[PDB]
Amino acid sequence: IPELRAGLAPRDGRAVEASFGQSGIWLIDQYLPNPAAYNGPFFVRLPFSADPDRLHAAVRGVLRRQEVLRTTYALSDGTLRQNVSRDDDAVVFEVARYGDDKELDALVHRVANLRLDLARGPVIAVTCALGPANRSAVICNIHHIASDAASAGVFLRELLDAYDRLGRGLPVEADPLRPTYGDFSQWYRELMNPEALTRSLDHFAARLAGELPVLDLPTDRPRPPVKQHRGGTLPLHLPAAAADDFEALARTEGVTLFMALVAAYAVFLSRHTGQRRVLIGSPVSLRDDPATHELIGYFVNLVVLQQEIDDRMTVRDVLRRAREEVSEALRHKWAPFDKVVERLQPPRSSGYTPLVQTMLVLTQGDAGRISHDDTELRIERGAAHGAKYDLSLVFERDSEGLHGLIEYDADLFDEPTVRAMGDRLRHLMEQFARRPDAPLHELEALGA
Ligand SMILES: [K+]
Ligand SMILES: [K+]
Ligand code: NA
Ligand code: NA
Ligand code: NA
Ligand code: NA
Ligand code: NA
Ligand code: NA
Ligand code: NA
Repeated sequence: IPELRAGLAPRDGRAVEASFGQSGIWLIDQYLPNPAAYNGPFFVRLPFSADPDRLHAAVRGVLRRQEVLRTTYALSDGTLRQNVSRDDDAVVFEVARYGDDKELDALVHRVANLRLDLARGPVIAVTCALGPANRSAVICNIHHIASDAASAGVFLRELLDAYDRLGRGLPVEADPLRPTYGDFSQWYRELMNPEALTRSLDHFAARLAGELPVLDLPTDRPRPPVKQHRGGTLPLHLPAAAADDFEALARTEGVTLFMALVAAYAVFLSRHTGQRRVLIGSPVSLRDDPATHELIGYFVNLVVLQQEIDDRMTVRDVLRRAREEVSEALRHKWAPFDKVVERLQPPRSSGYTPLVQTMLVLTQGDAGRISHDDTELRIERGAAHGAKYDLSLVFERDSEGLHGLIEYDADLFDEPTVRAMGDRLRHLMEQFARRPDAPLHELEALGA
């Protein structure tokens, strides 16, 4: 994997082709809601009362430092291009007030429900929310084509740095030595040369050959002819003790926390659906190179994980099988998801996604929190989304430990059905940590 370098893309004004990820997203763009919440609009509670004029000036400084925020998109001769403008004020901005969490969440909903224009911009919105004494919040929506979950922490770190510099009368300008998203886009095209691309597409095409299962969860409603894009969320409420034993389980069995979550979720899906084979999508970060860690952009590729489950496997068996599947997938993680779909030529339907109908995410680092000025600031996500998937399981591990959230499609589910699912999943995860040797058929269902 070659290092990413600044200037790989022409610095002479010519528009770089959109990245593989961006191309996939632009082709989907209707005026639909954000497809998921975990990578969508976000806010941060600040322990001071931000000055609005200086905060707006700080935002302009972030636009100057983050070229993807100044990028719009257009087809030119059959190629989707990244057109970069010099307008550092291309942001949907407002100053508003809140006196309690309800009023703050109302401001969050207004930002979160914006439908930003990829051809004309802006591709970012920021609200400076002024709260009760010494409290304020920054609310932000960066279009999916221009961001990923980690971009939220990158944005806030850059914003707060700029706010502080401006306060001190210091300049806030682009770092010419940092690579751009345009540089990354060209680097990725060079990495996916014809041989390398064919090799990774060949891998998934073999792994995922034949008649793939379509997730068959019990639902409260049949899938409707007209999808309404109405996403819900519900906390998993995984006890802190079990969450800690689950992390210990992963460590002692020699798998990553993500591998163990994949395994537990696959057993949950297999039980609920009745299906032996289950497919789980996961958005894998492409920020391997430290040169990408301070950039806003779409540095993710969706991979498909296939698991087979039966009730004579042990907890340990399914952890080890998750380890093998995840290990092999991550080796081939640069093969763009939409090209995998194209190779597999799935039978696609309106409403249900290609290849995968559910996802599992583990939120880490800049997607969940930052430190600024020796203060830990949590990145909080809005709850509105378009329910691209039937269900998404979004996990995060903080100091109190690991916690989870279920993003779900309200076209299919009433909330008490999702609460029941979440109860069964957390129960399974607690059993995993207690009985790693047990055959799955000995892990009794909740309420037996
Ligand atoms: K519709
Ligand atoms: K980062
Ligand atoms: Na916060
Ligand atoms: Na707002
Ligand atoms: Na609720
Ligand atoms: Na079923
Ligand atoms: Na990322
Ligand atoms: Na078997
Ligand atoms: Na893609």
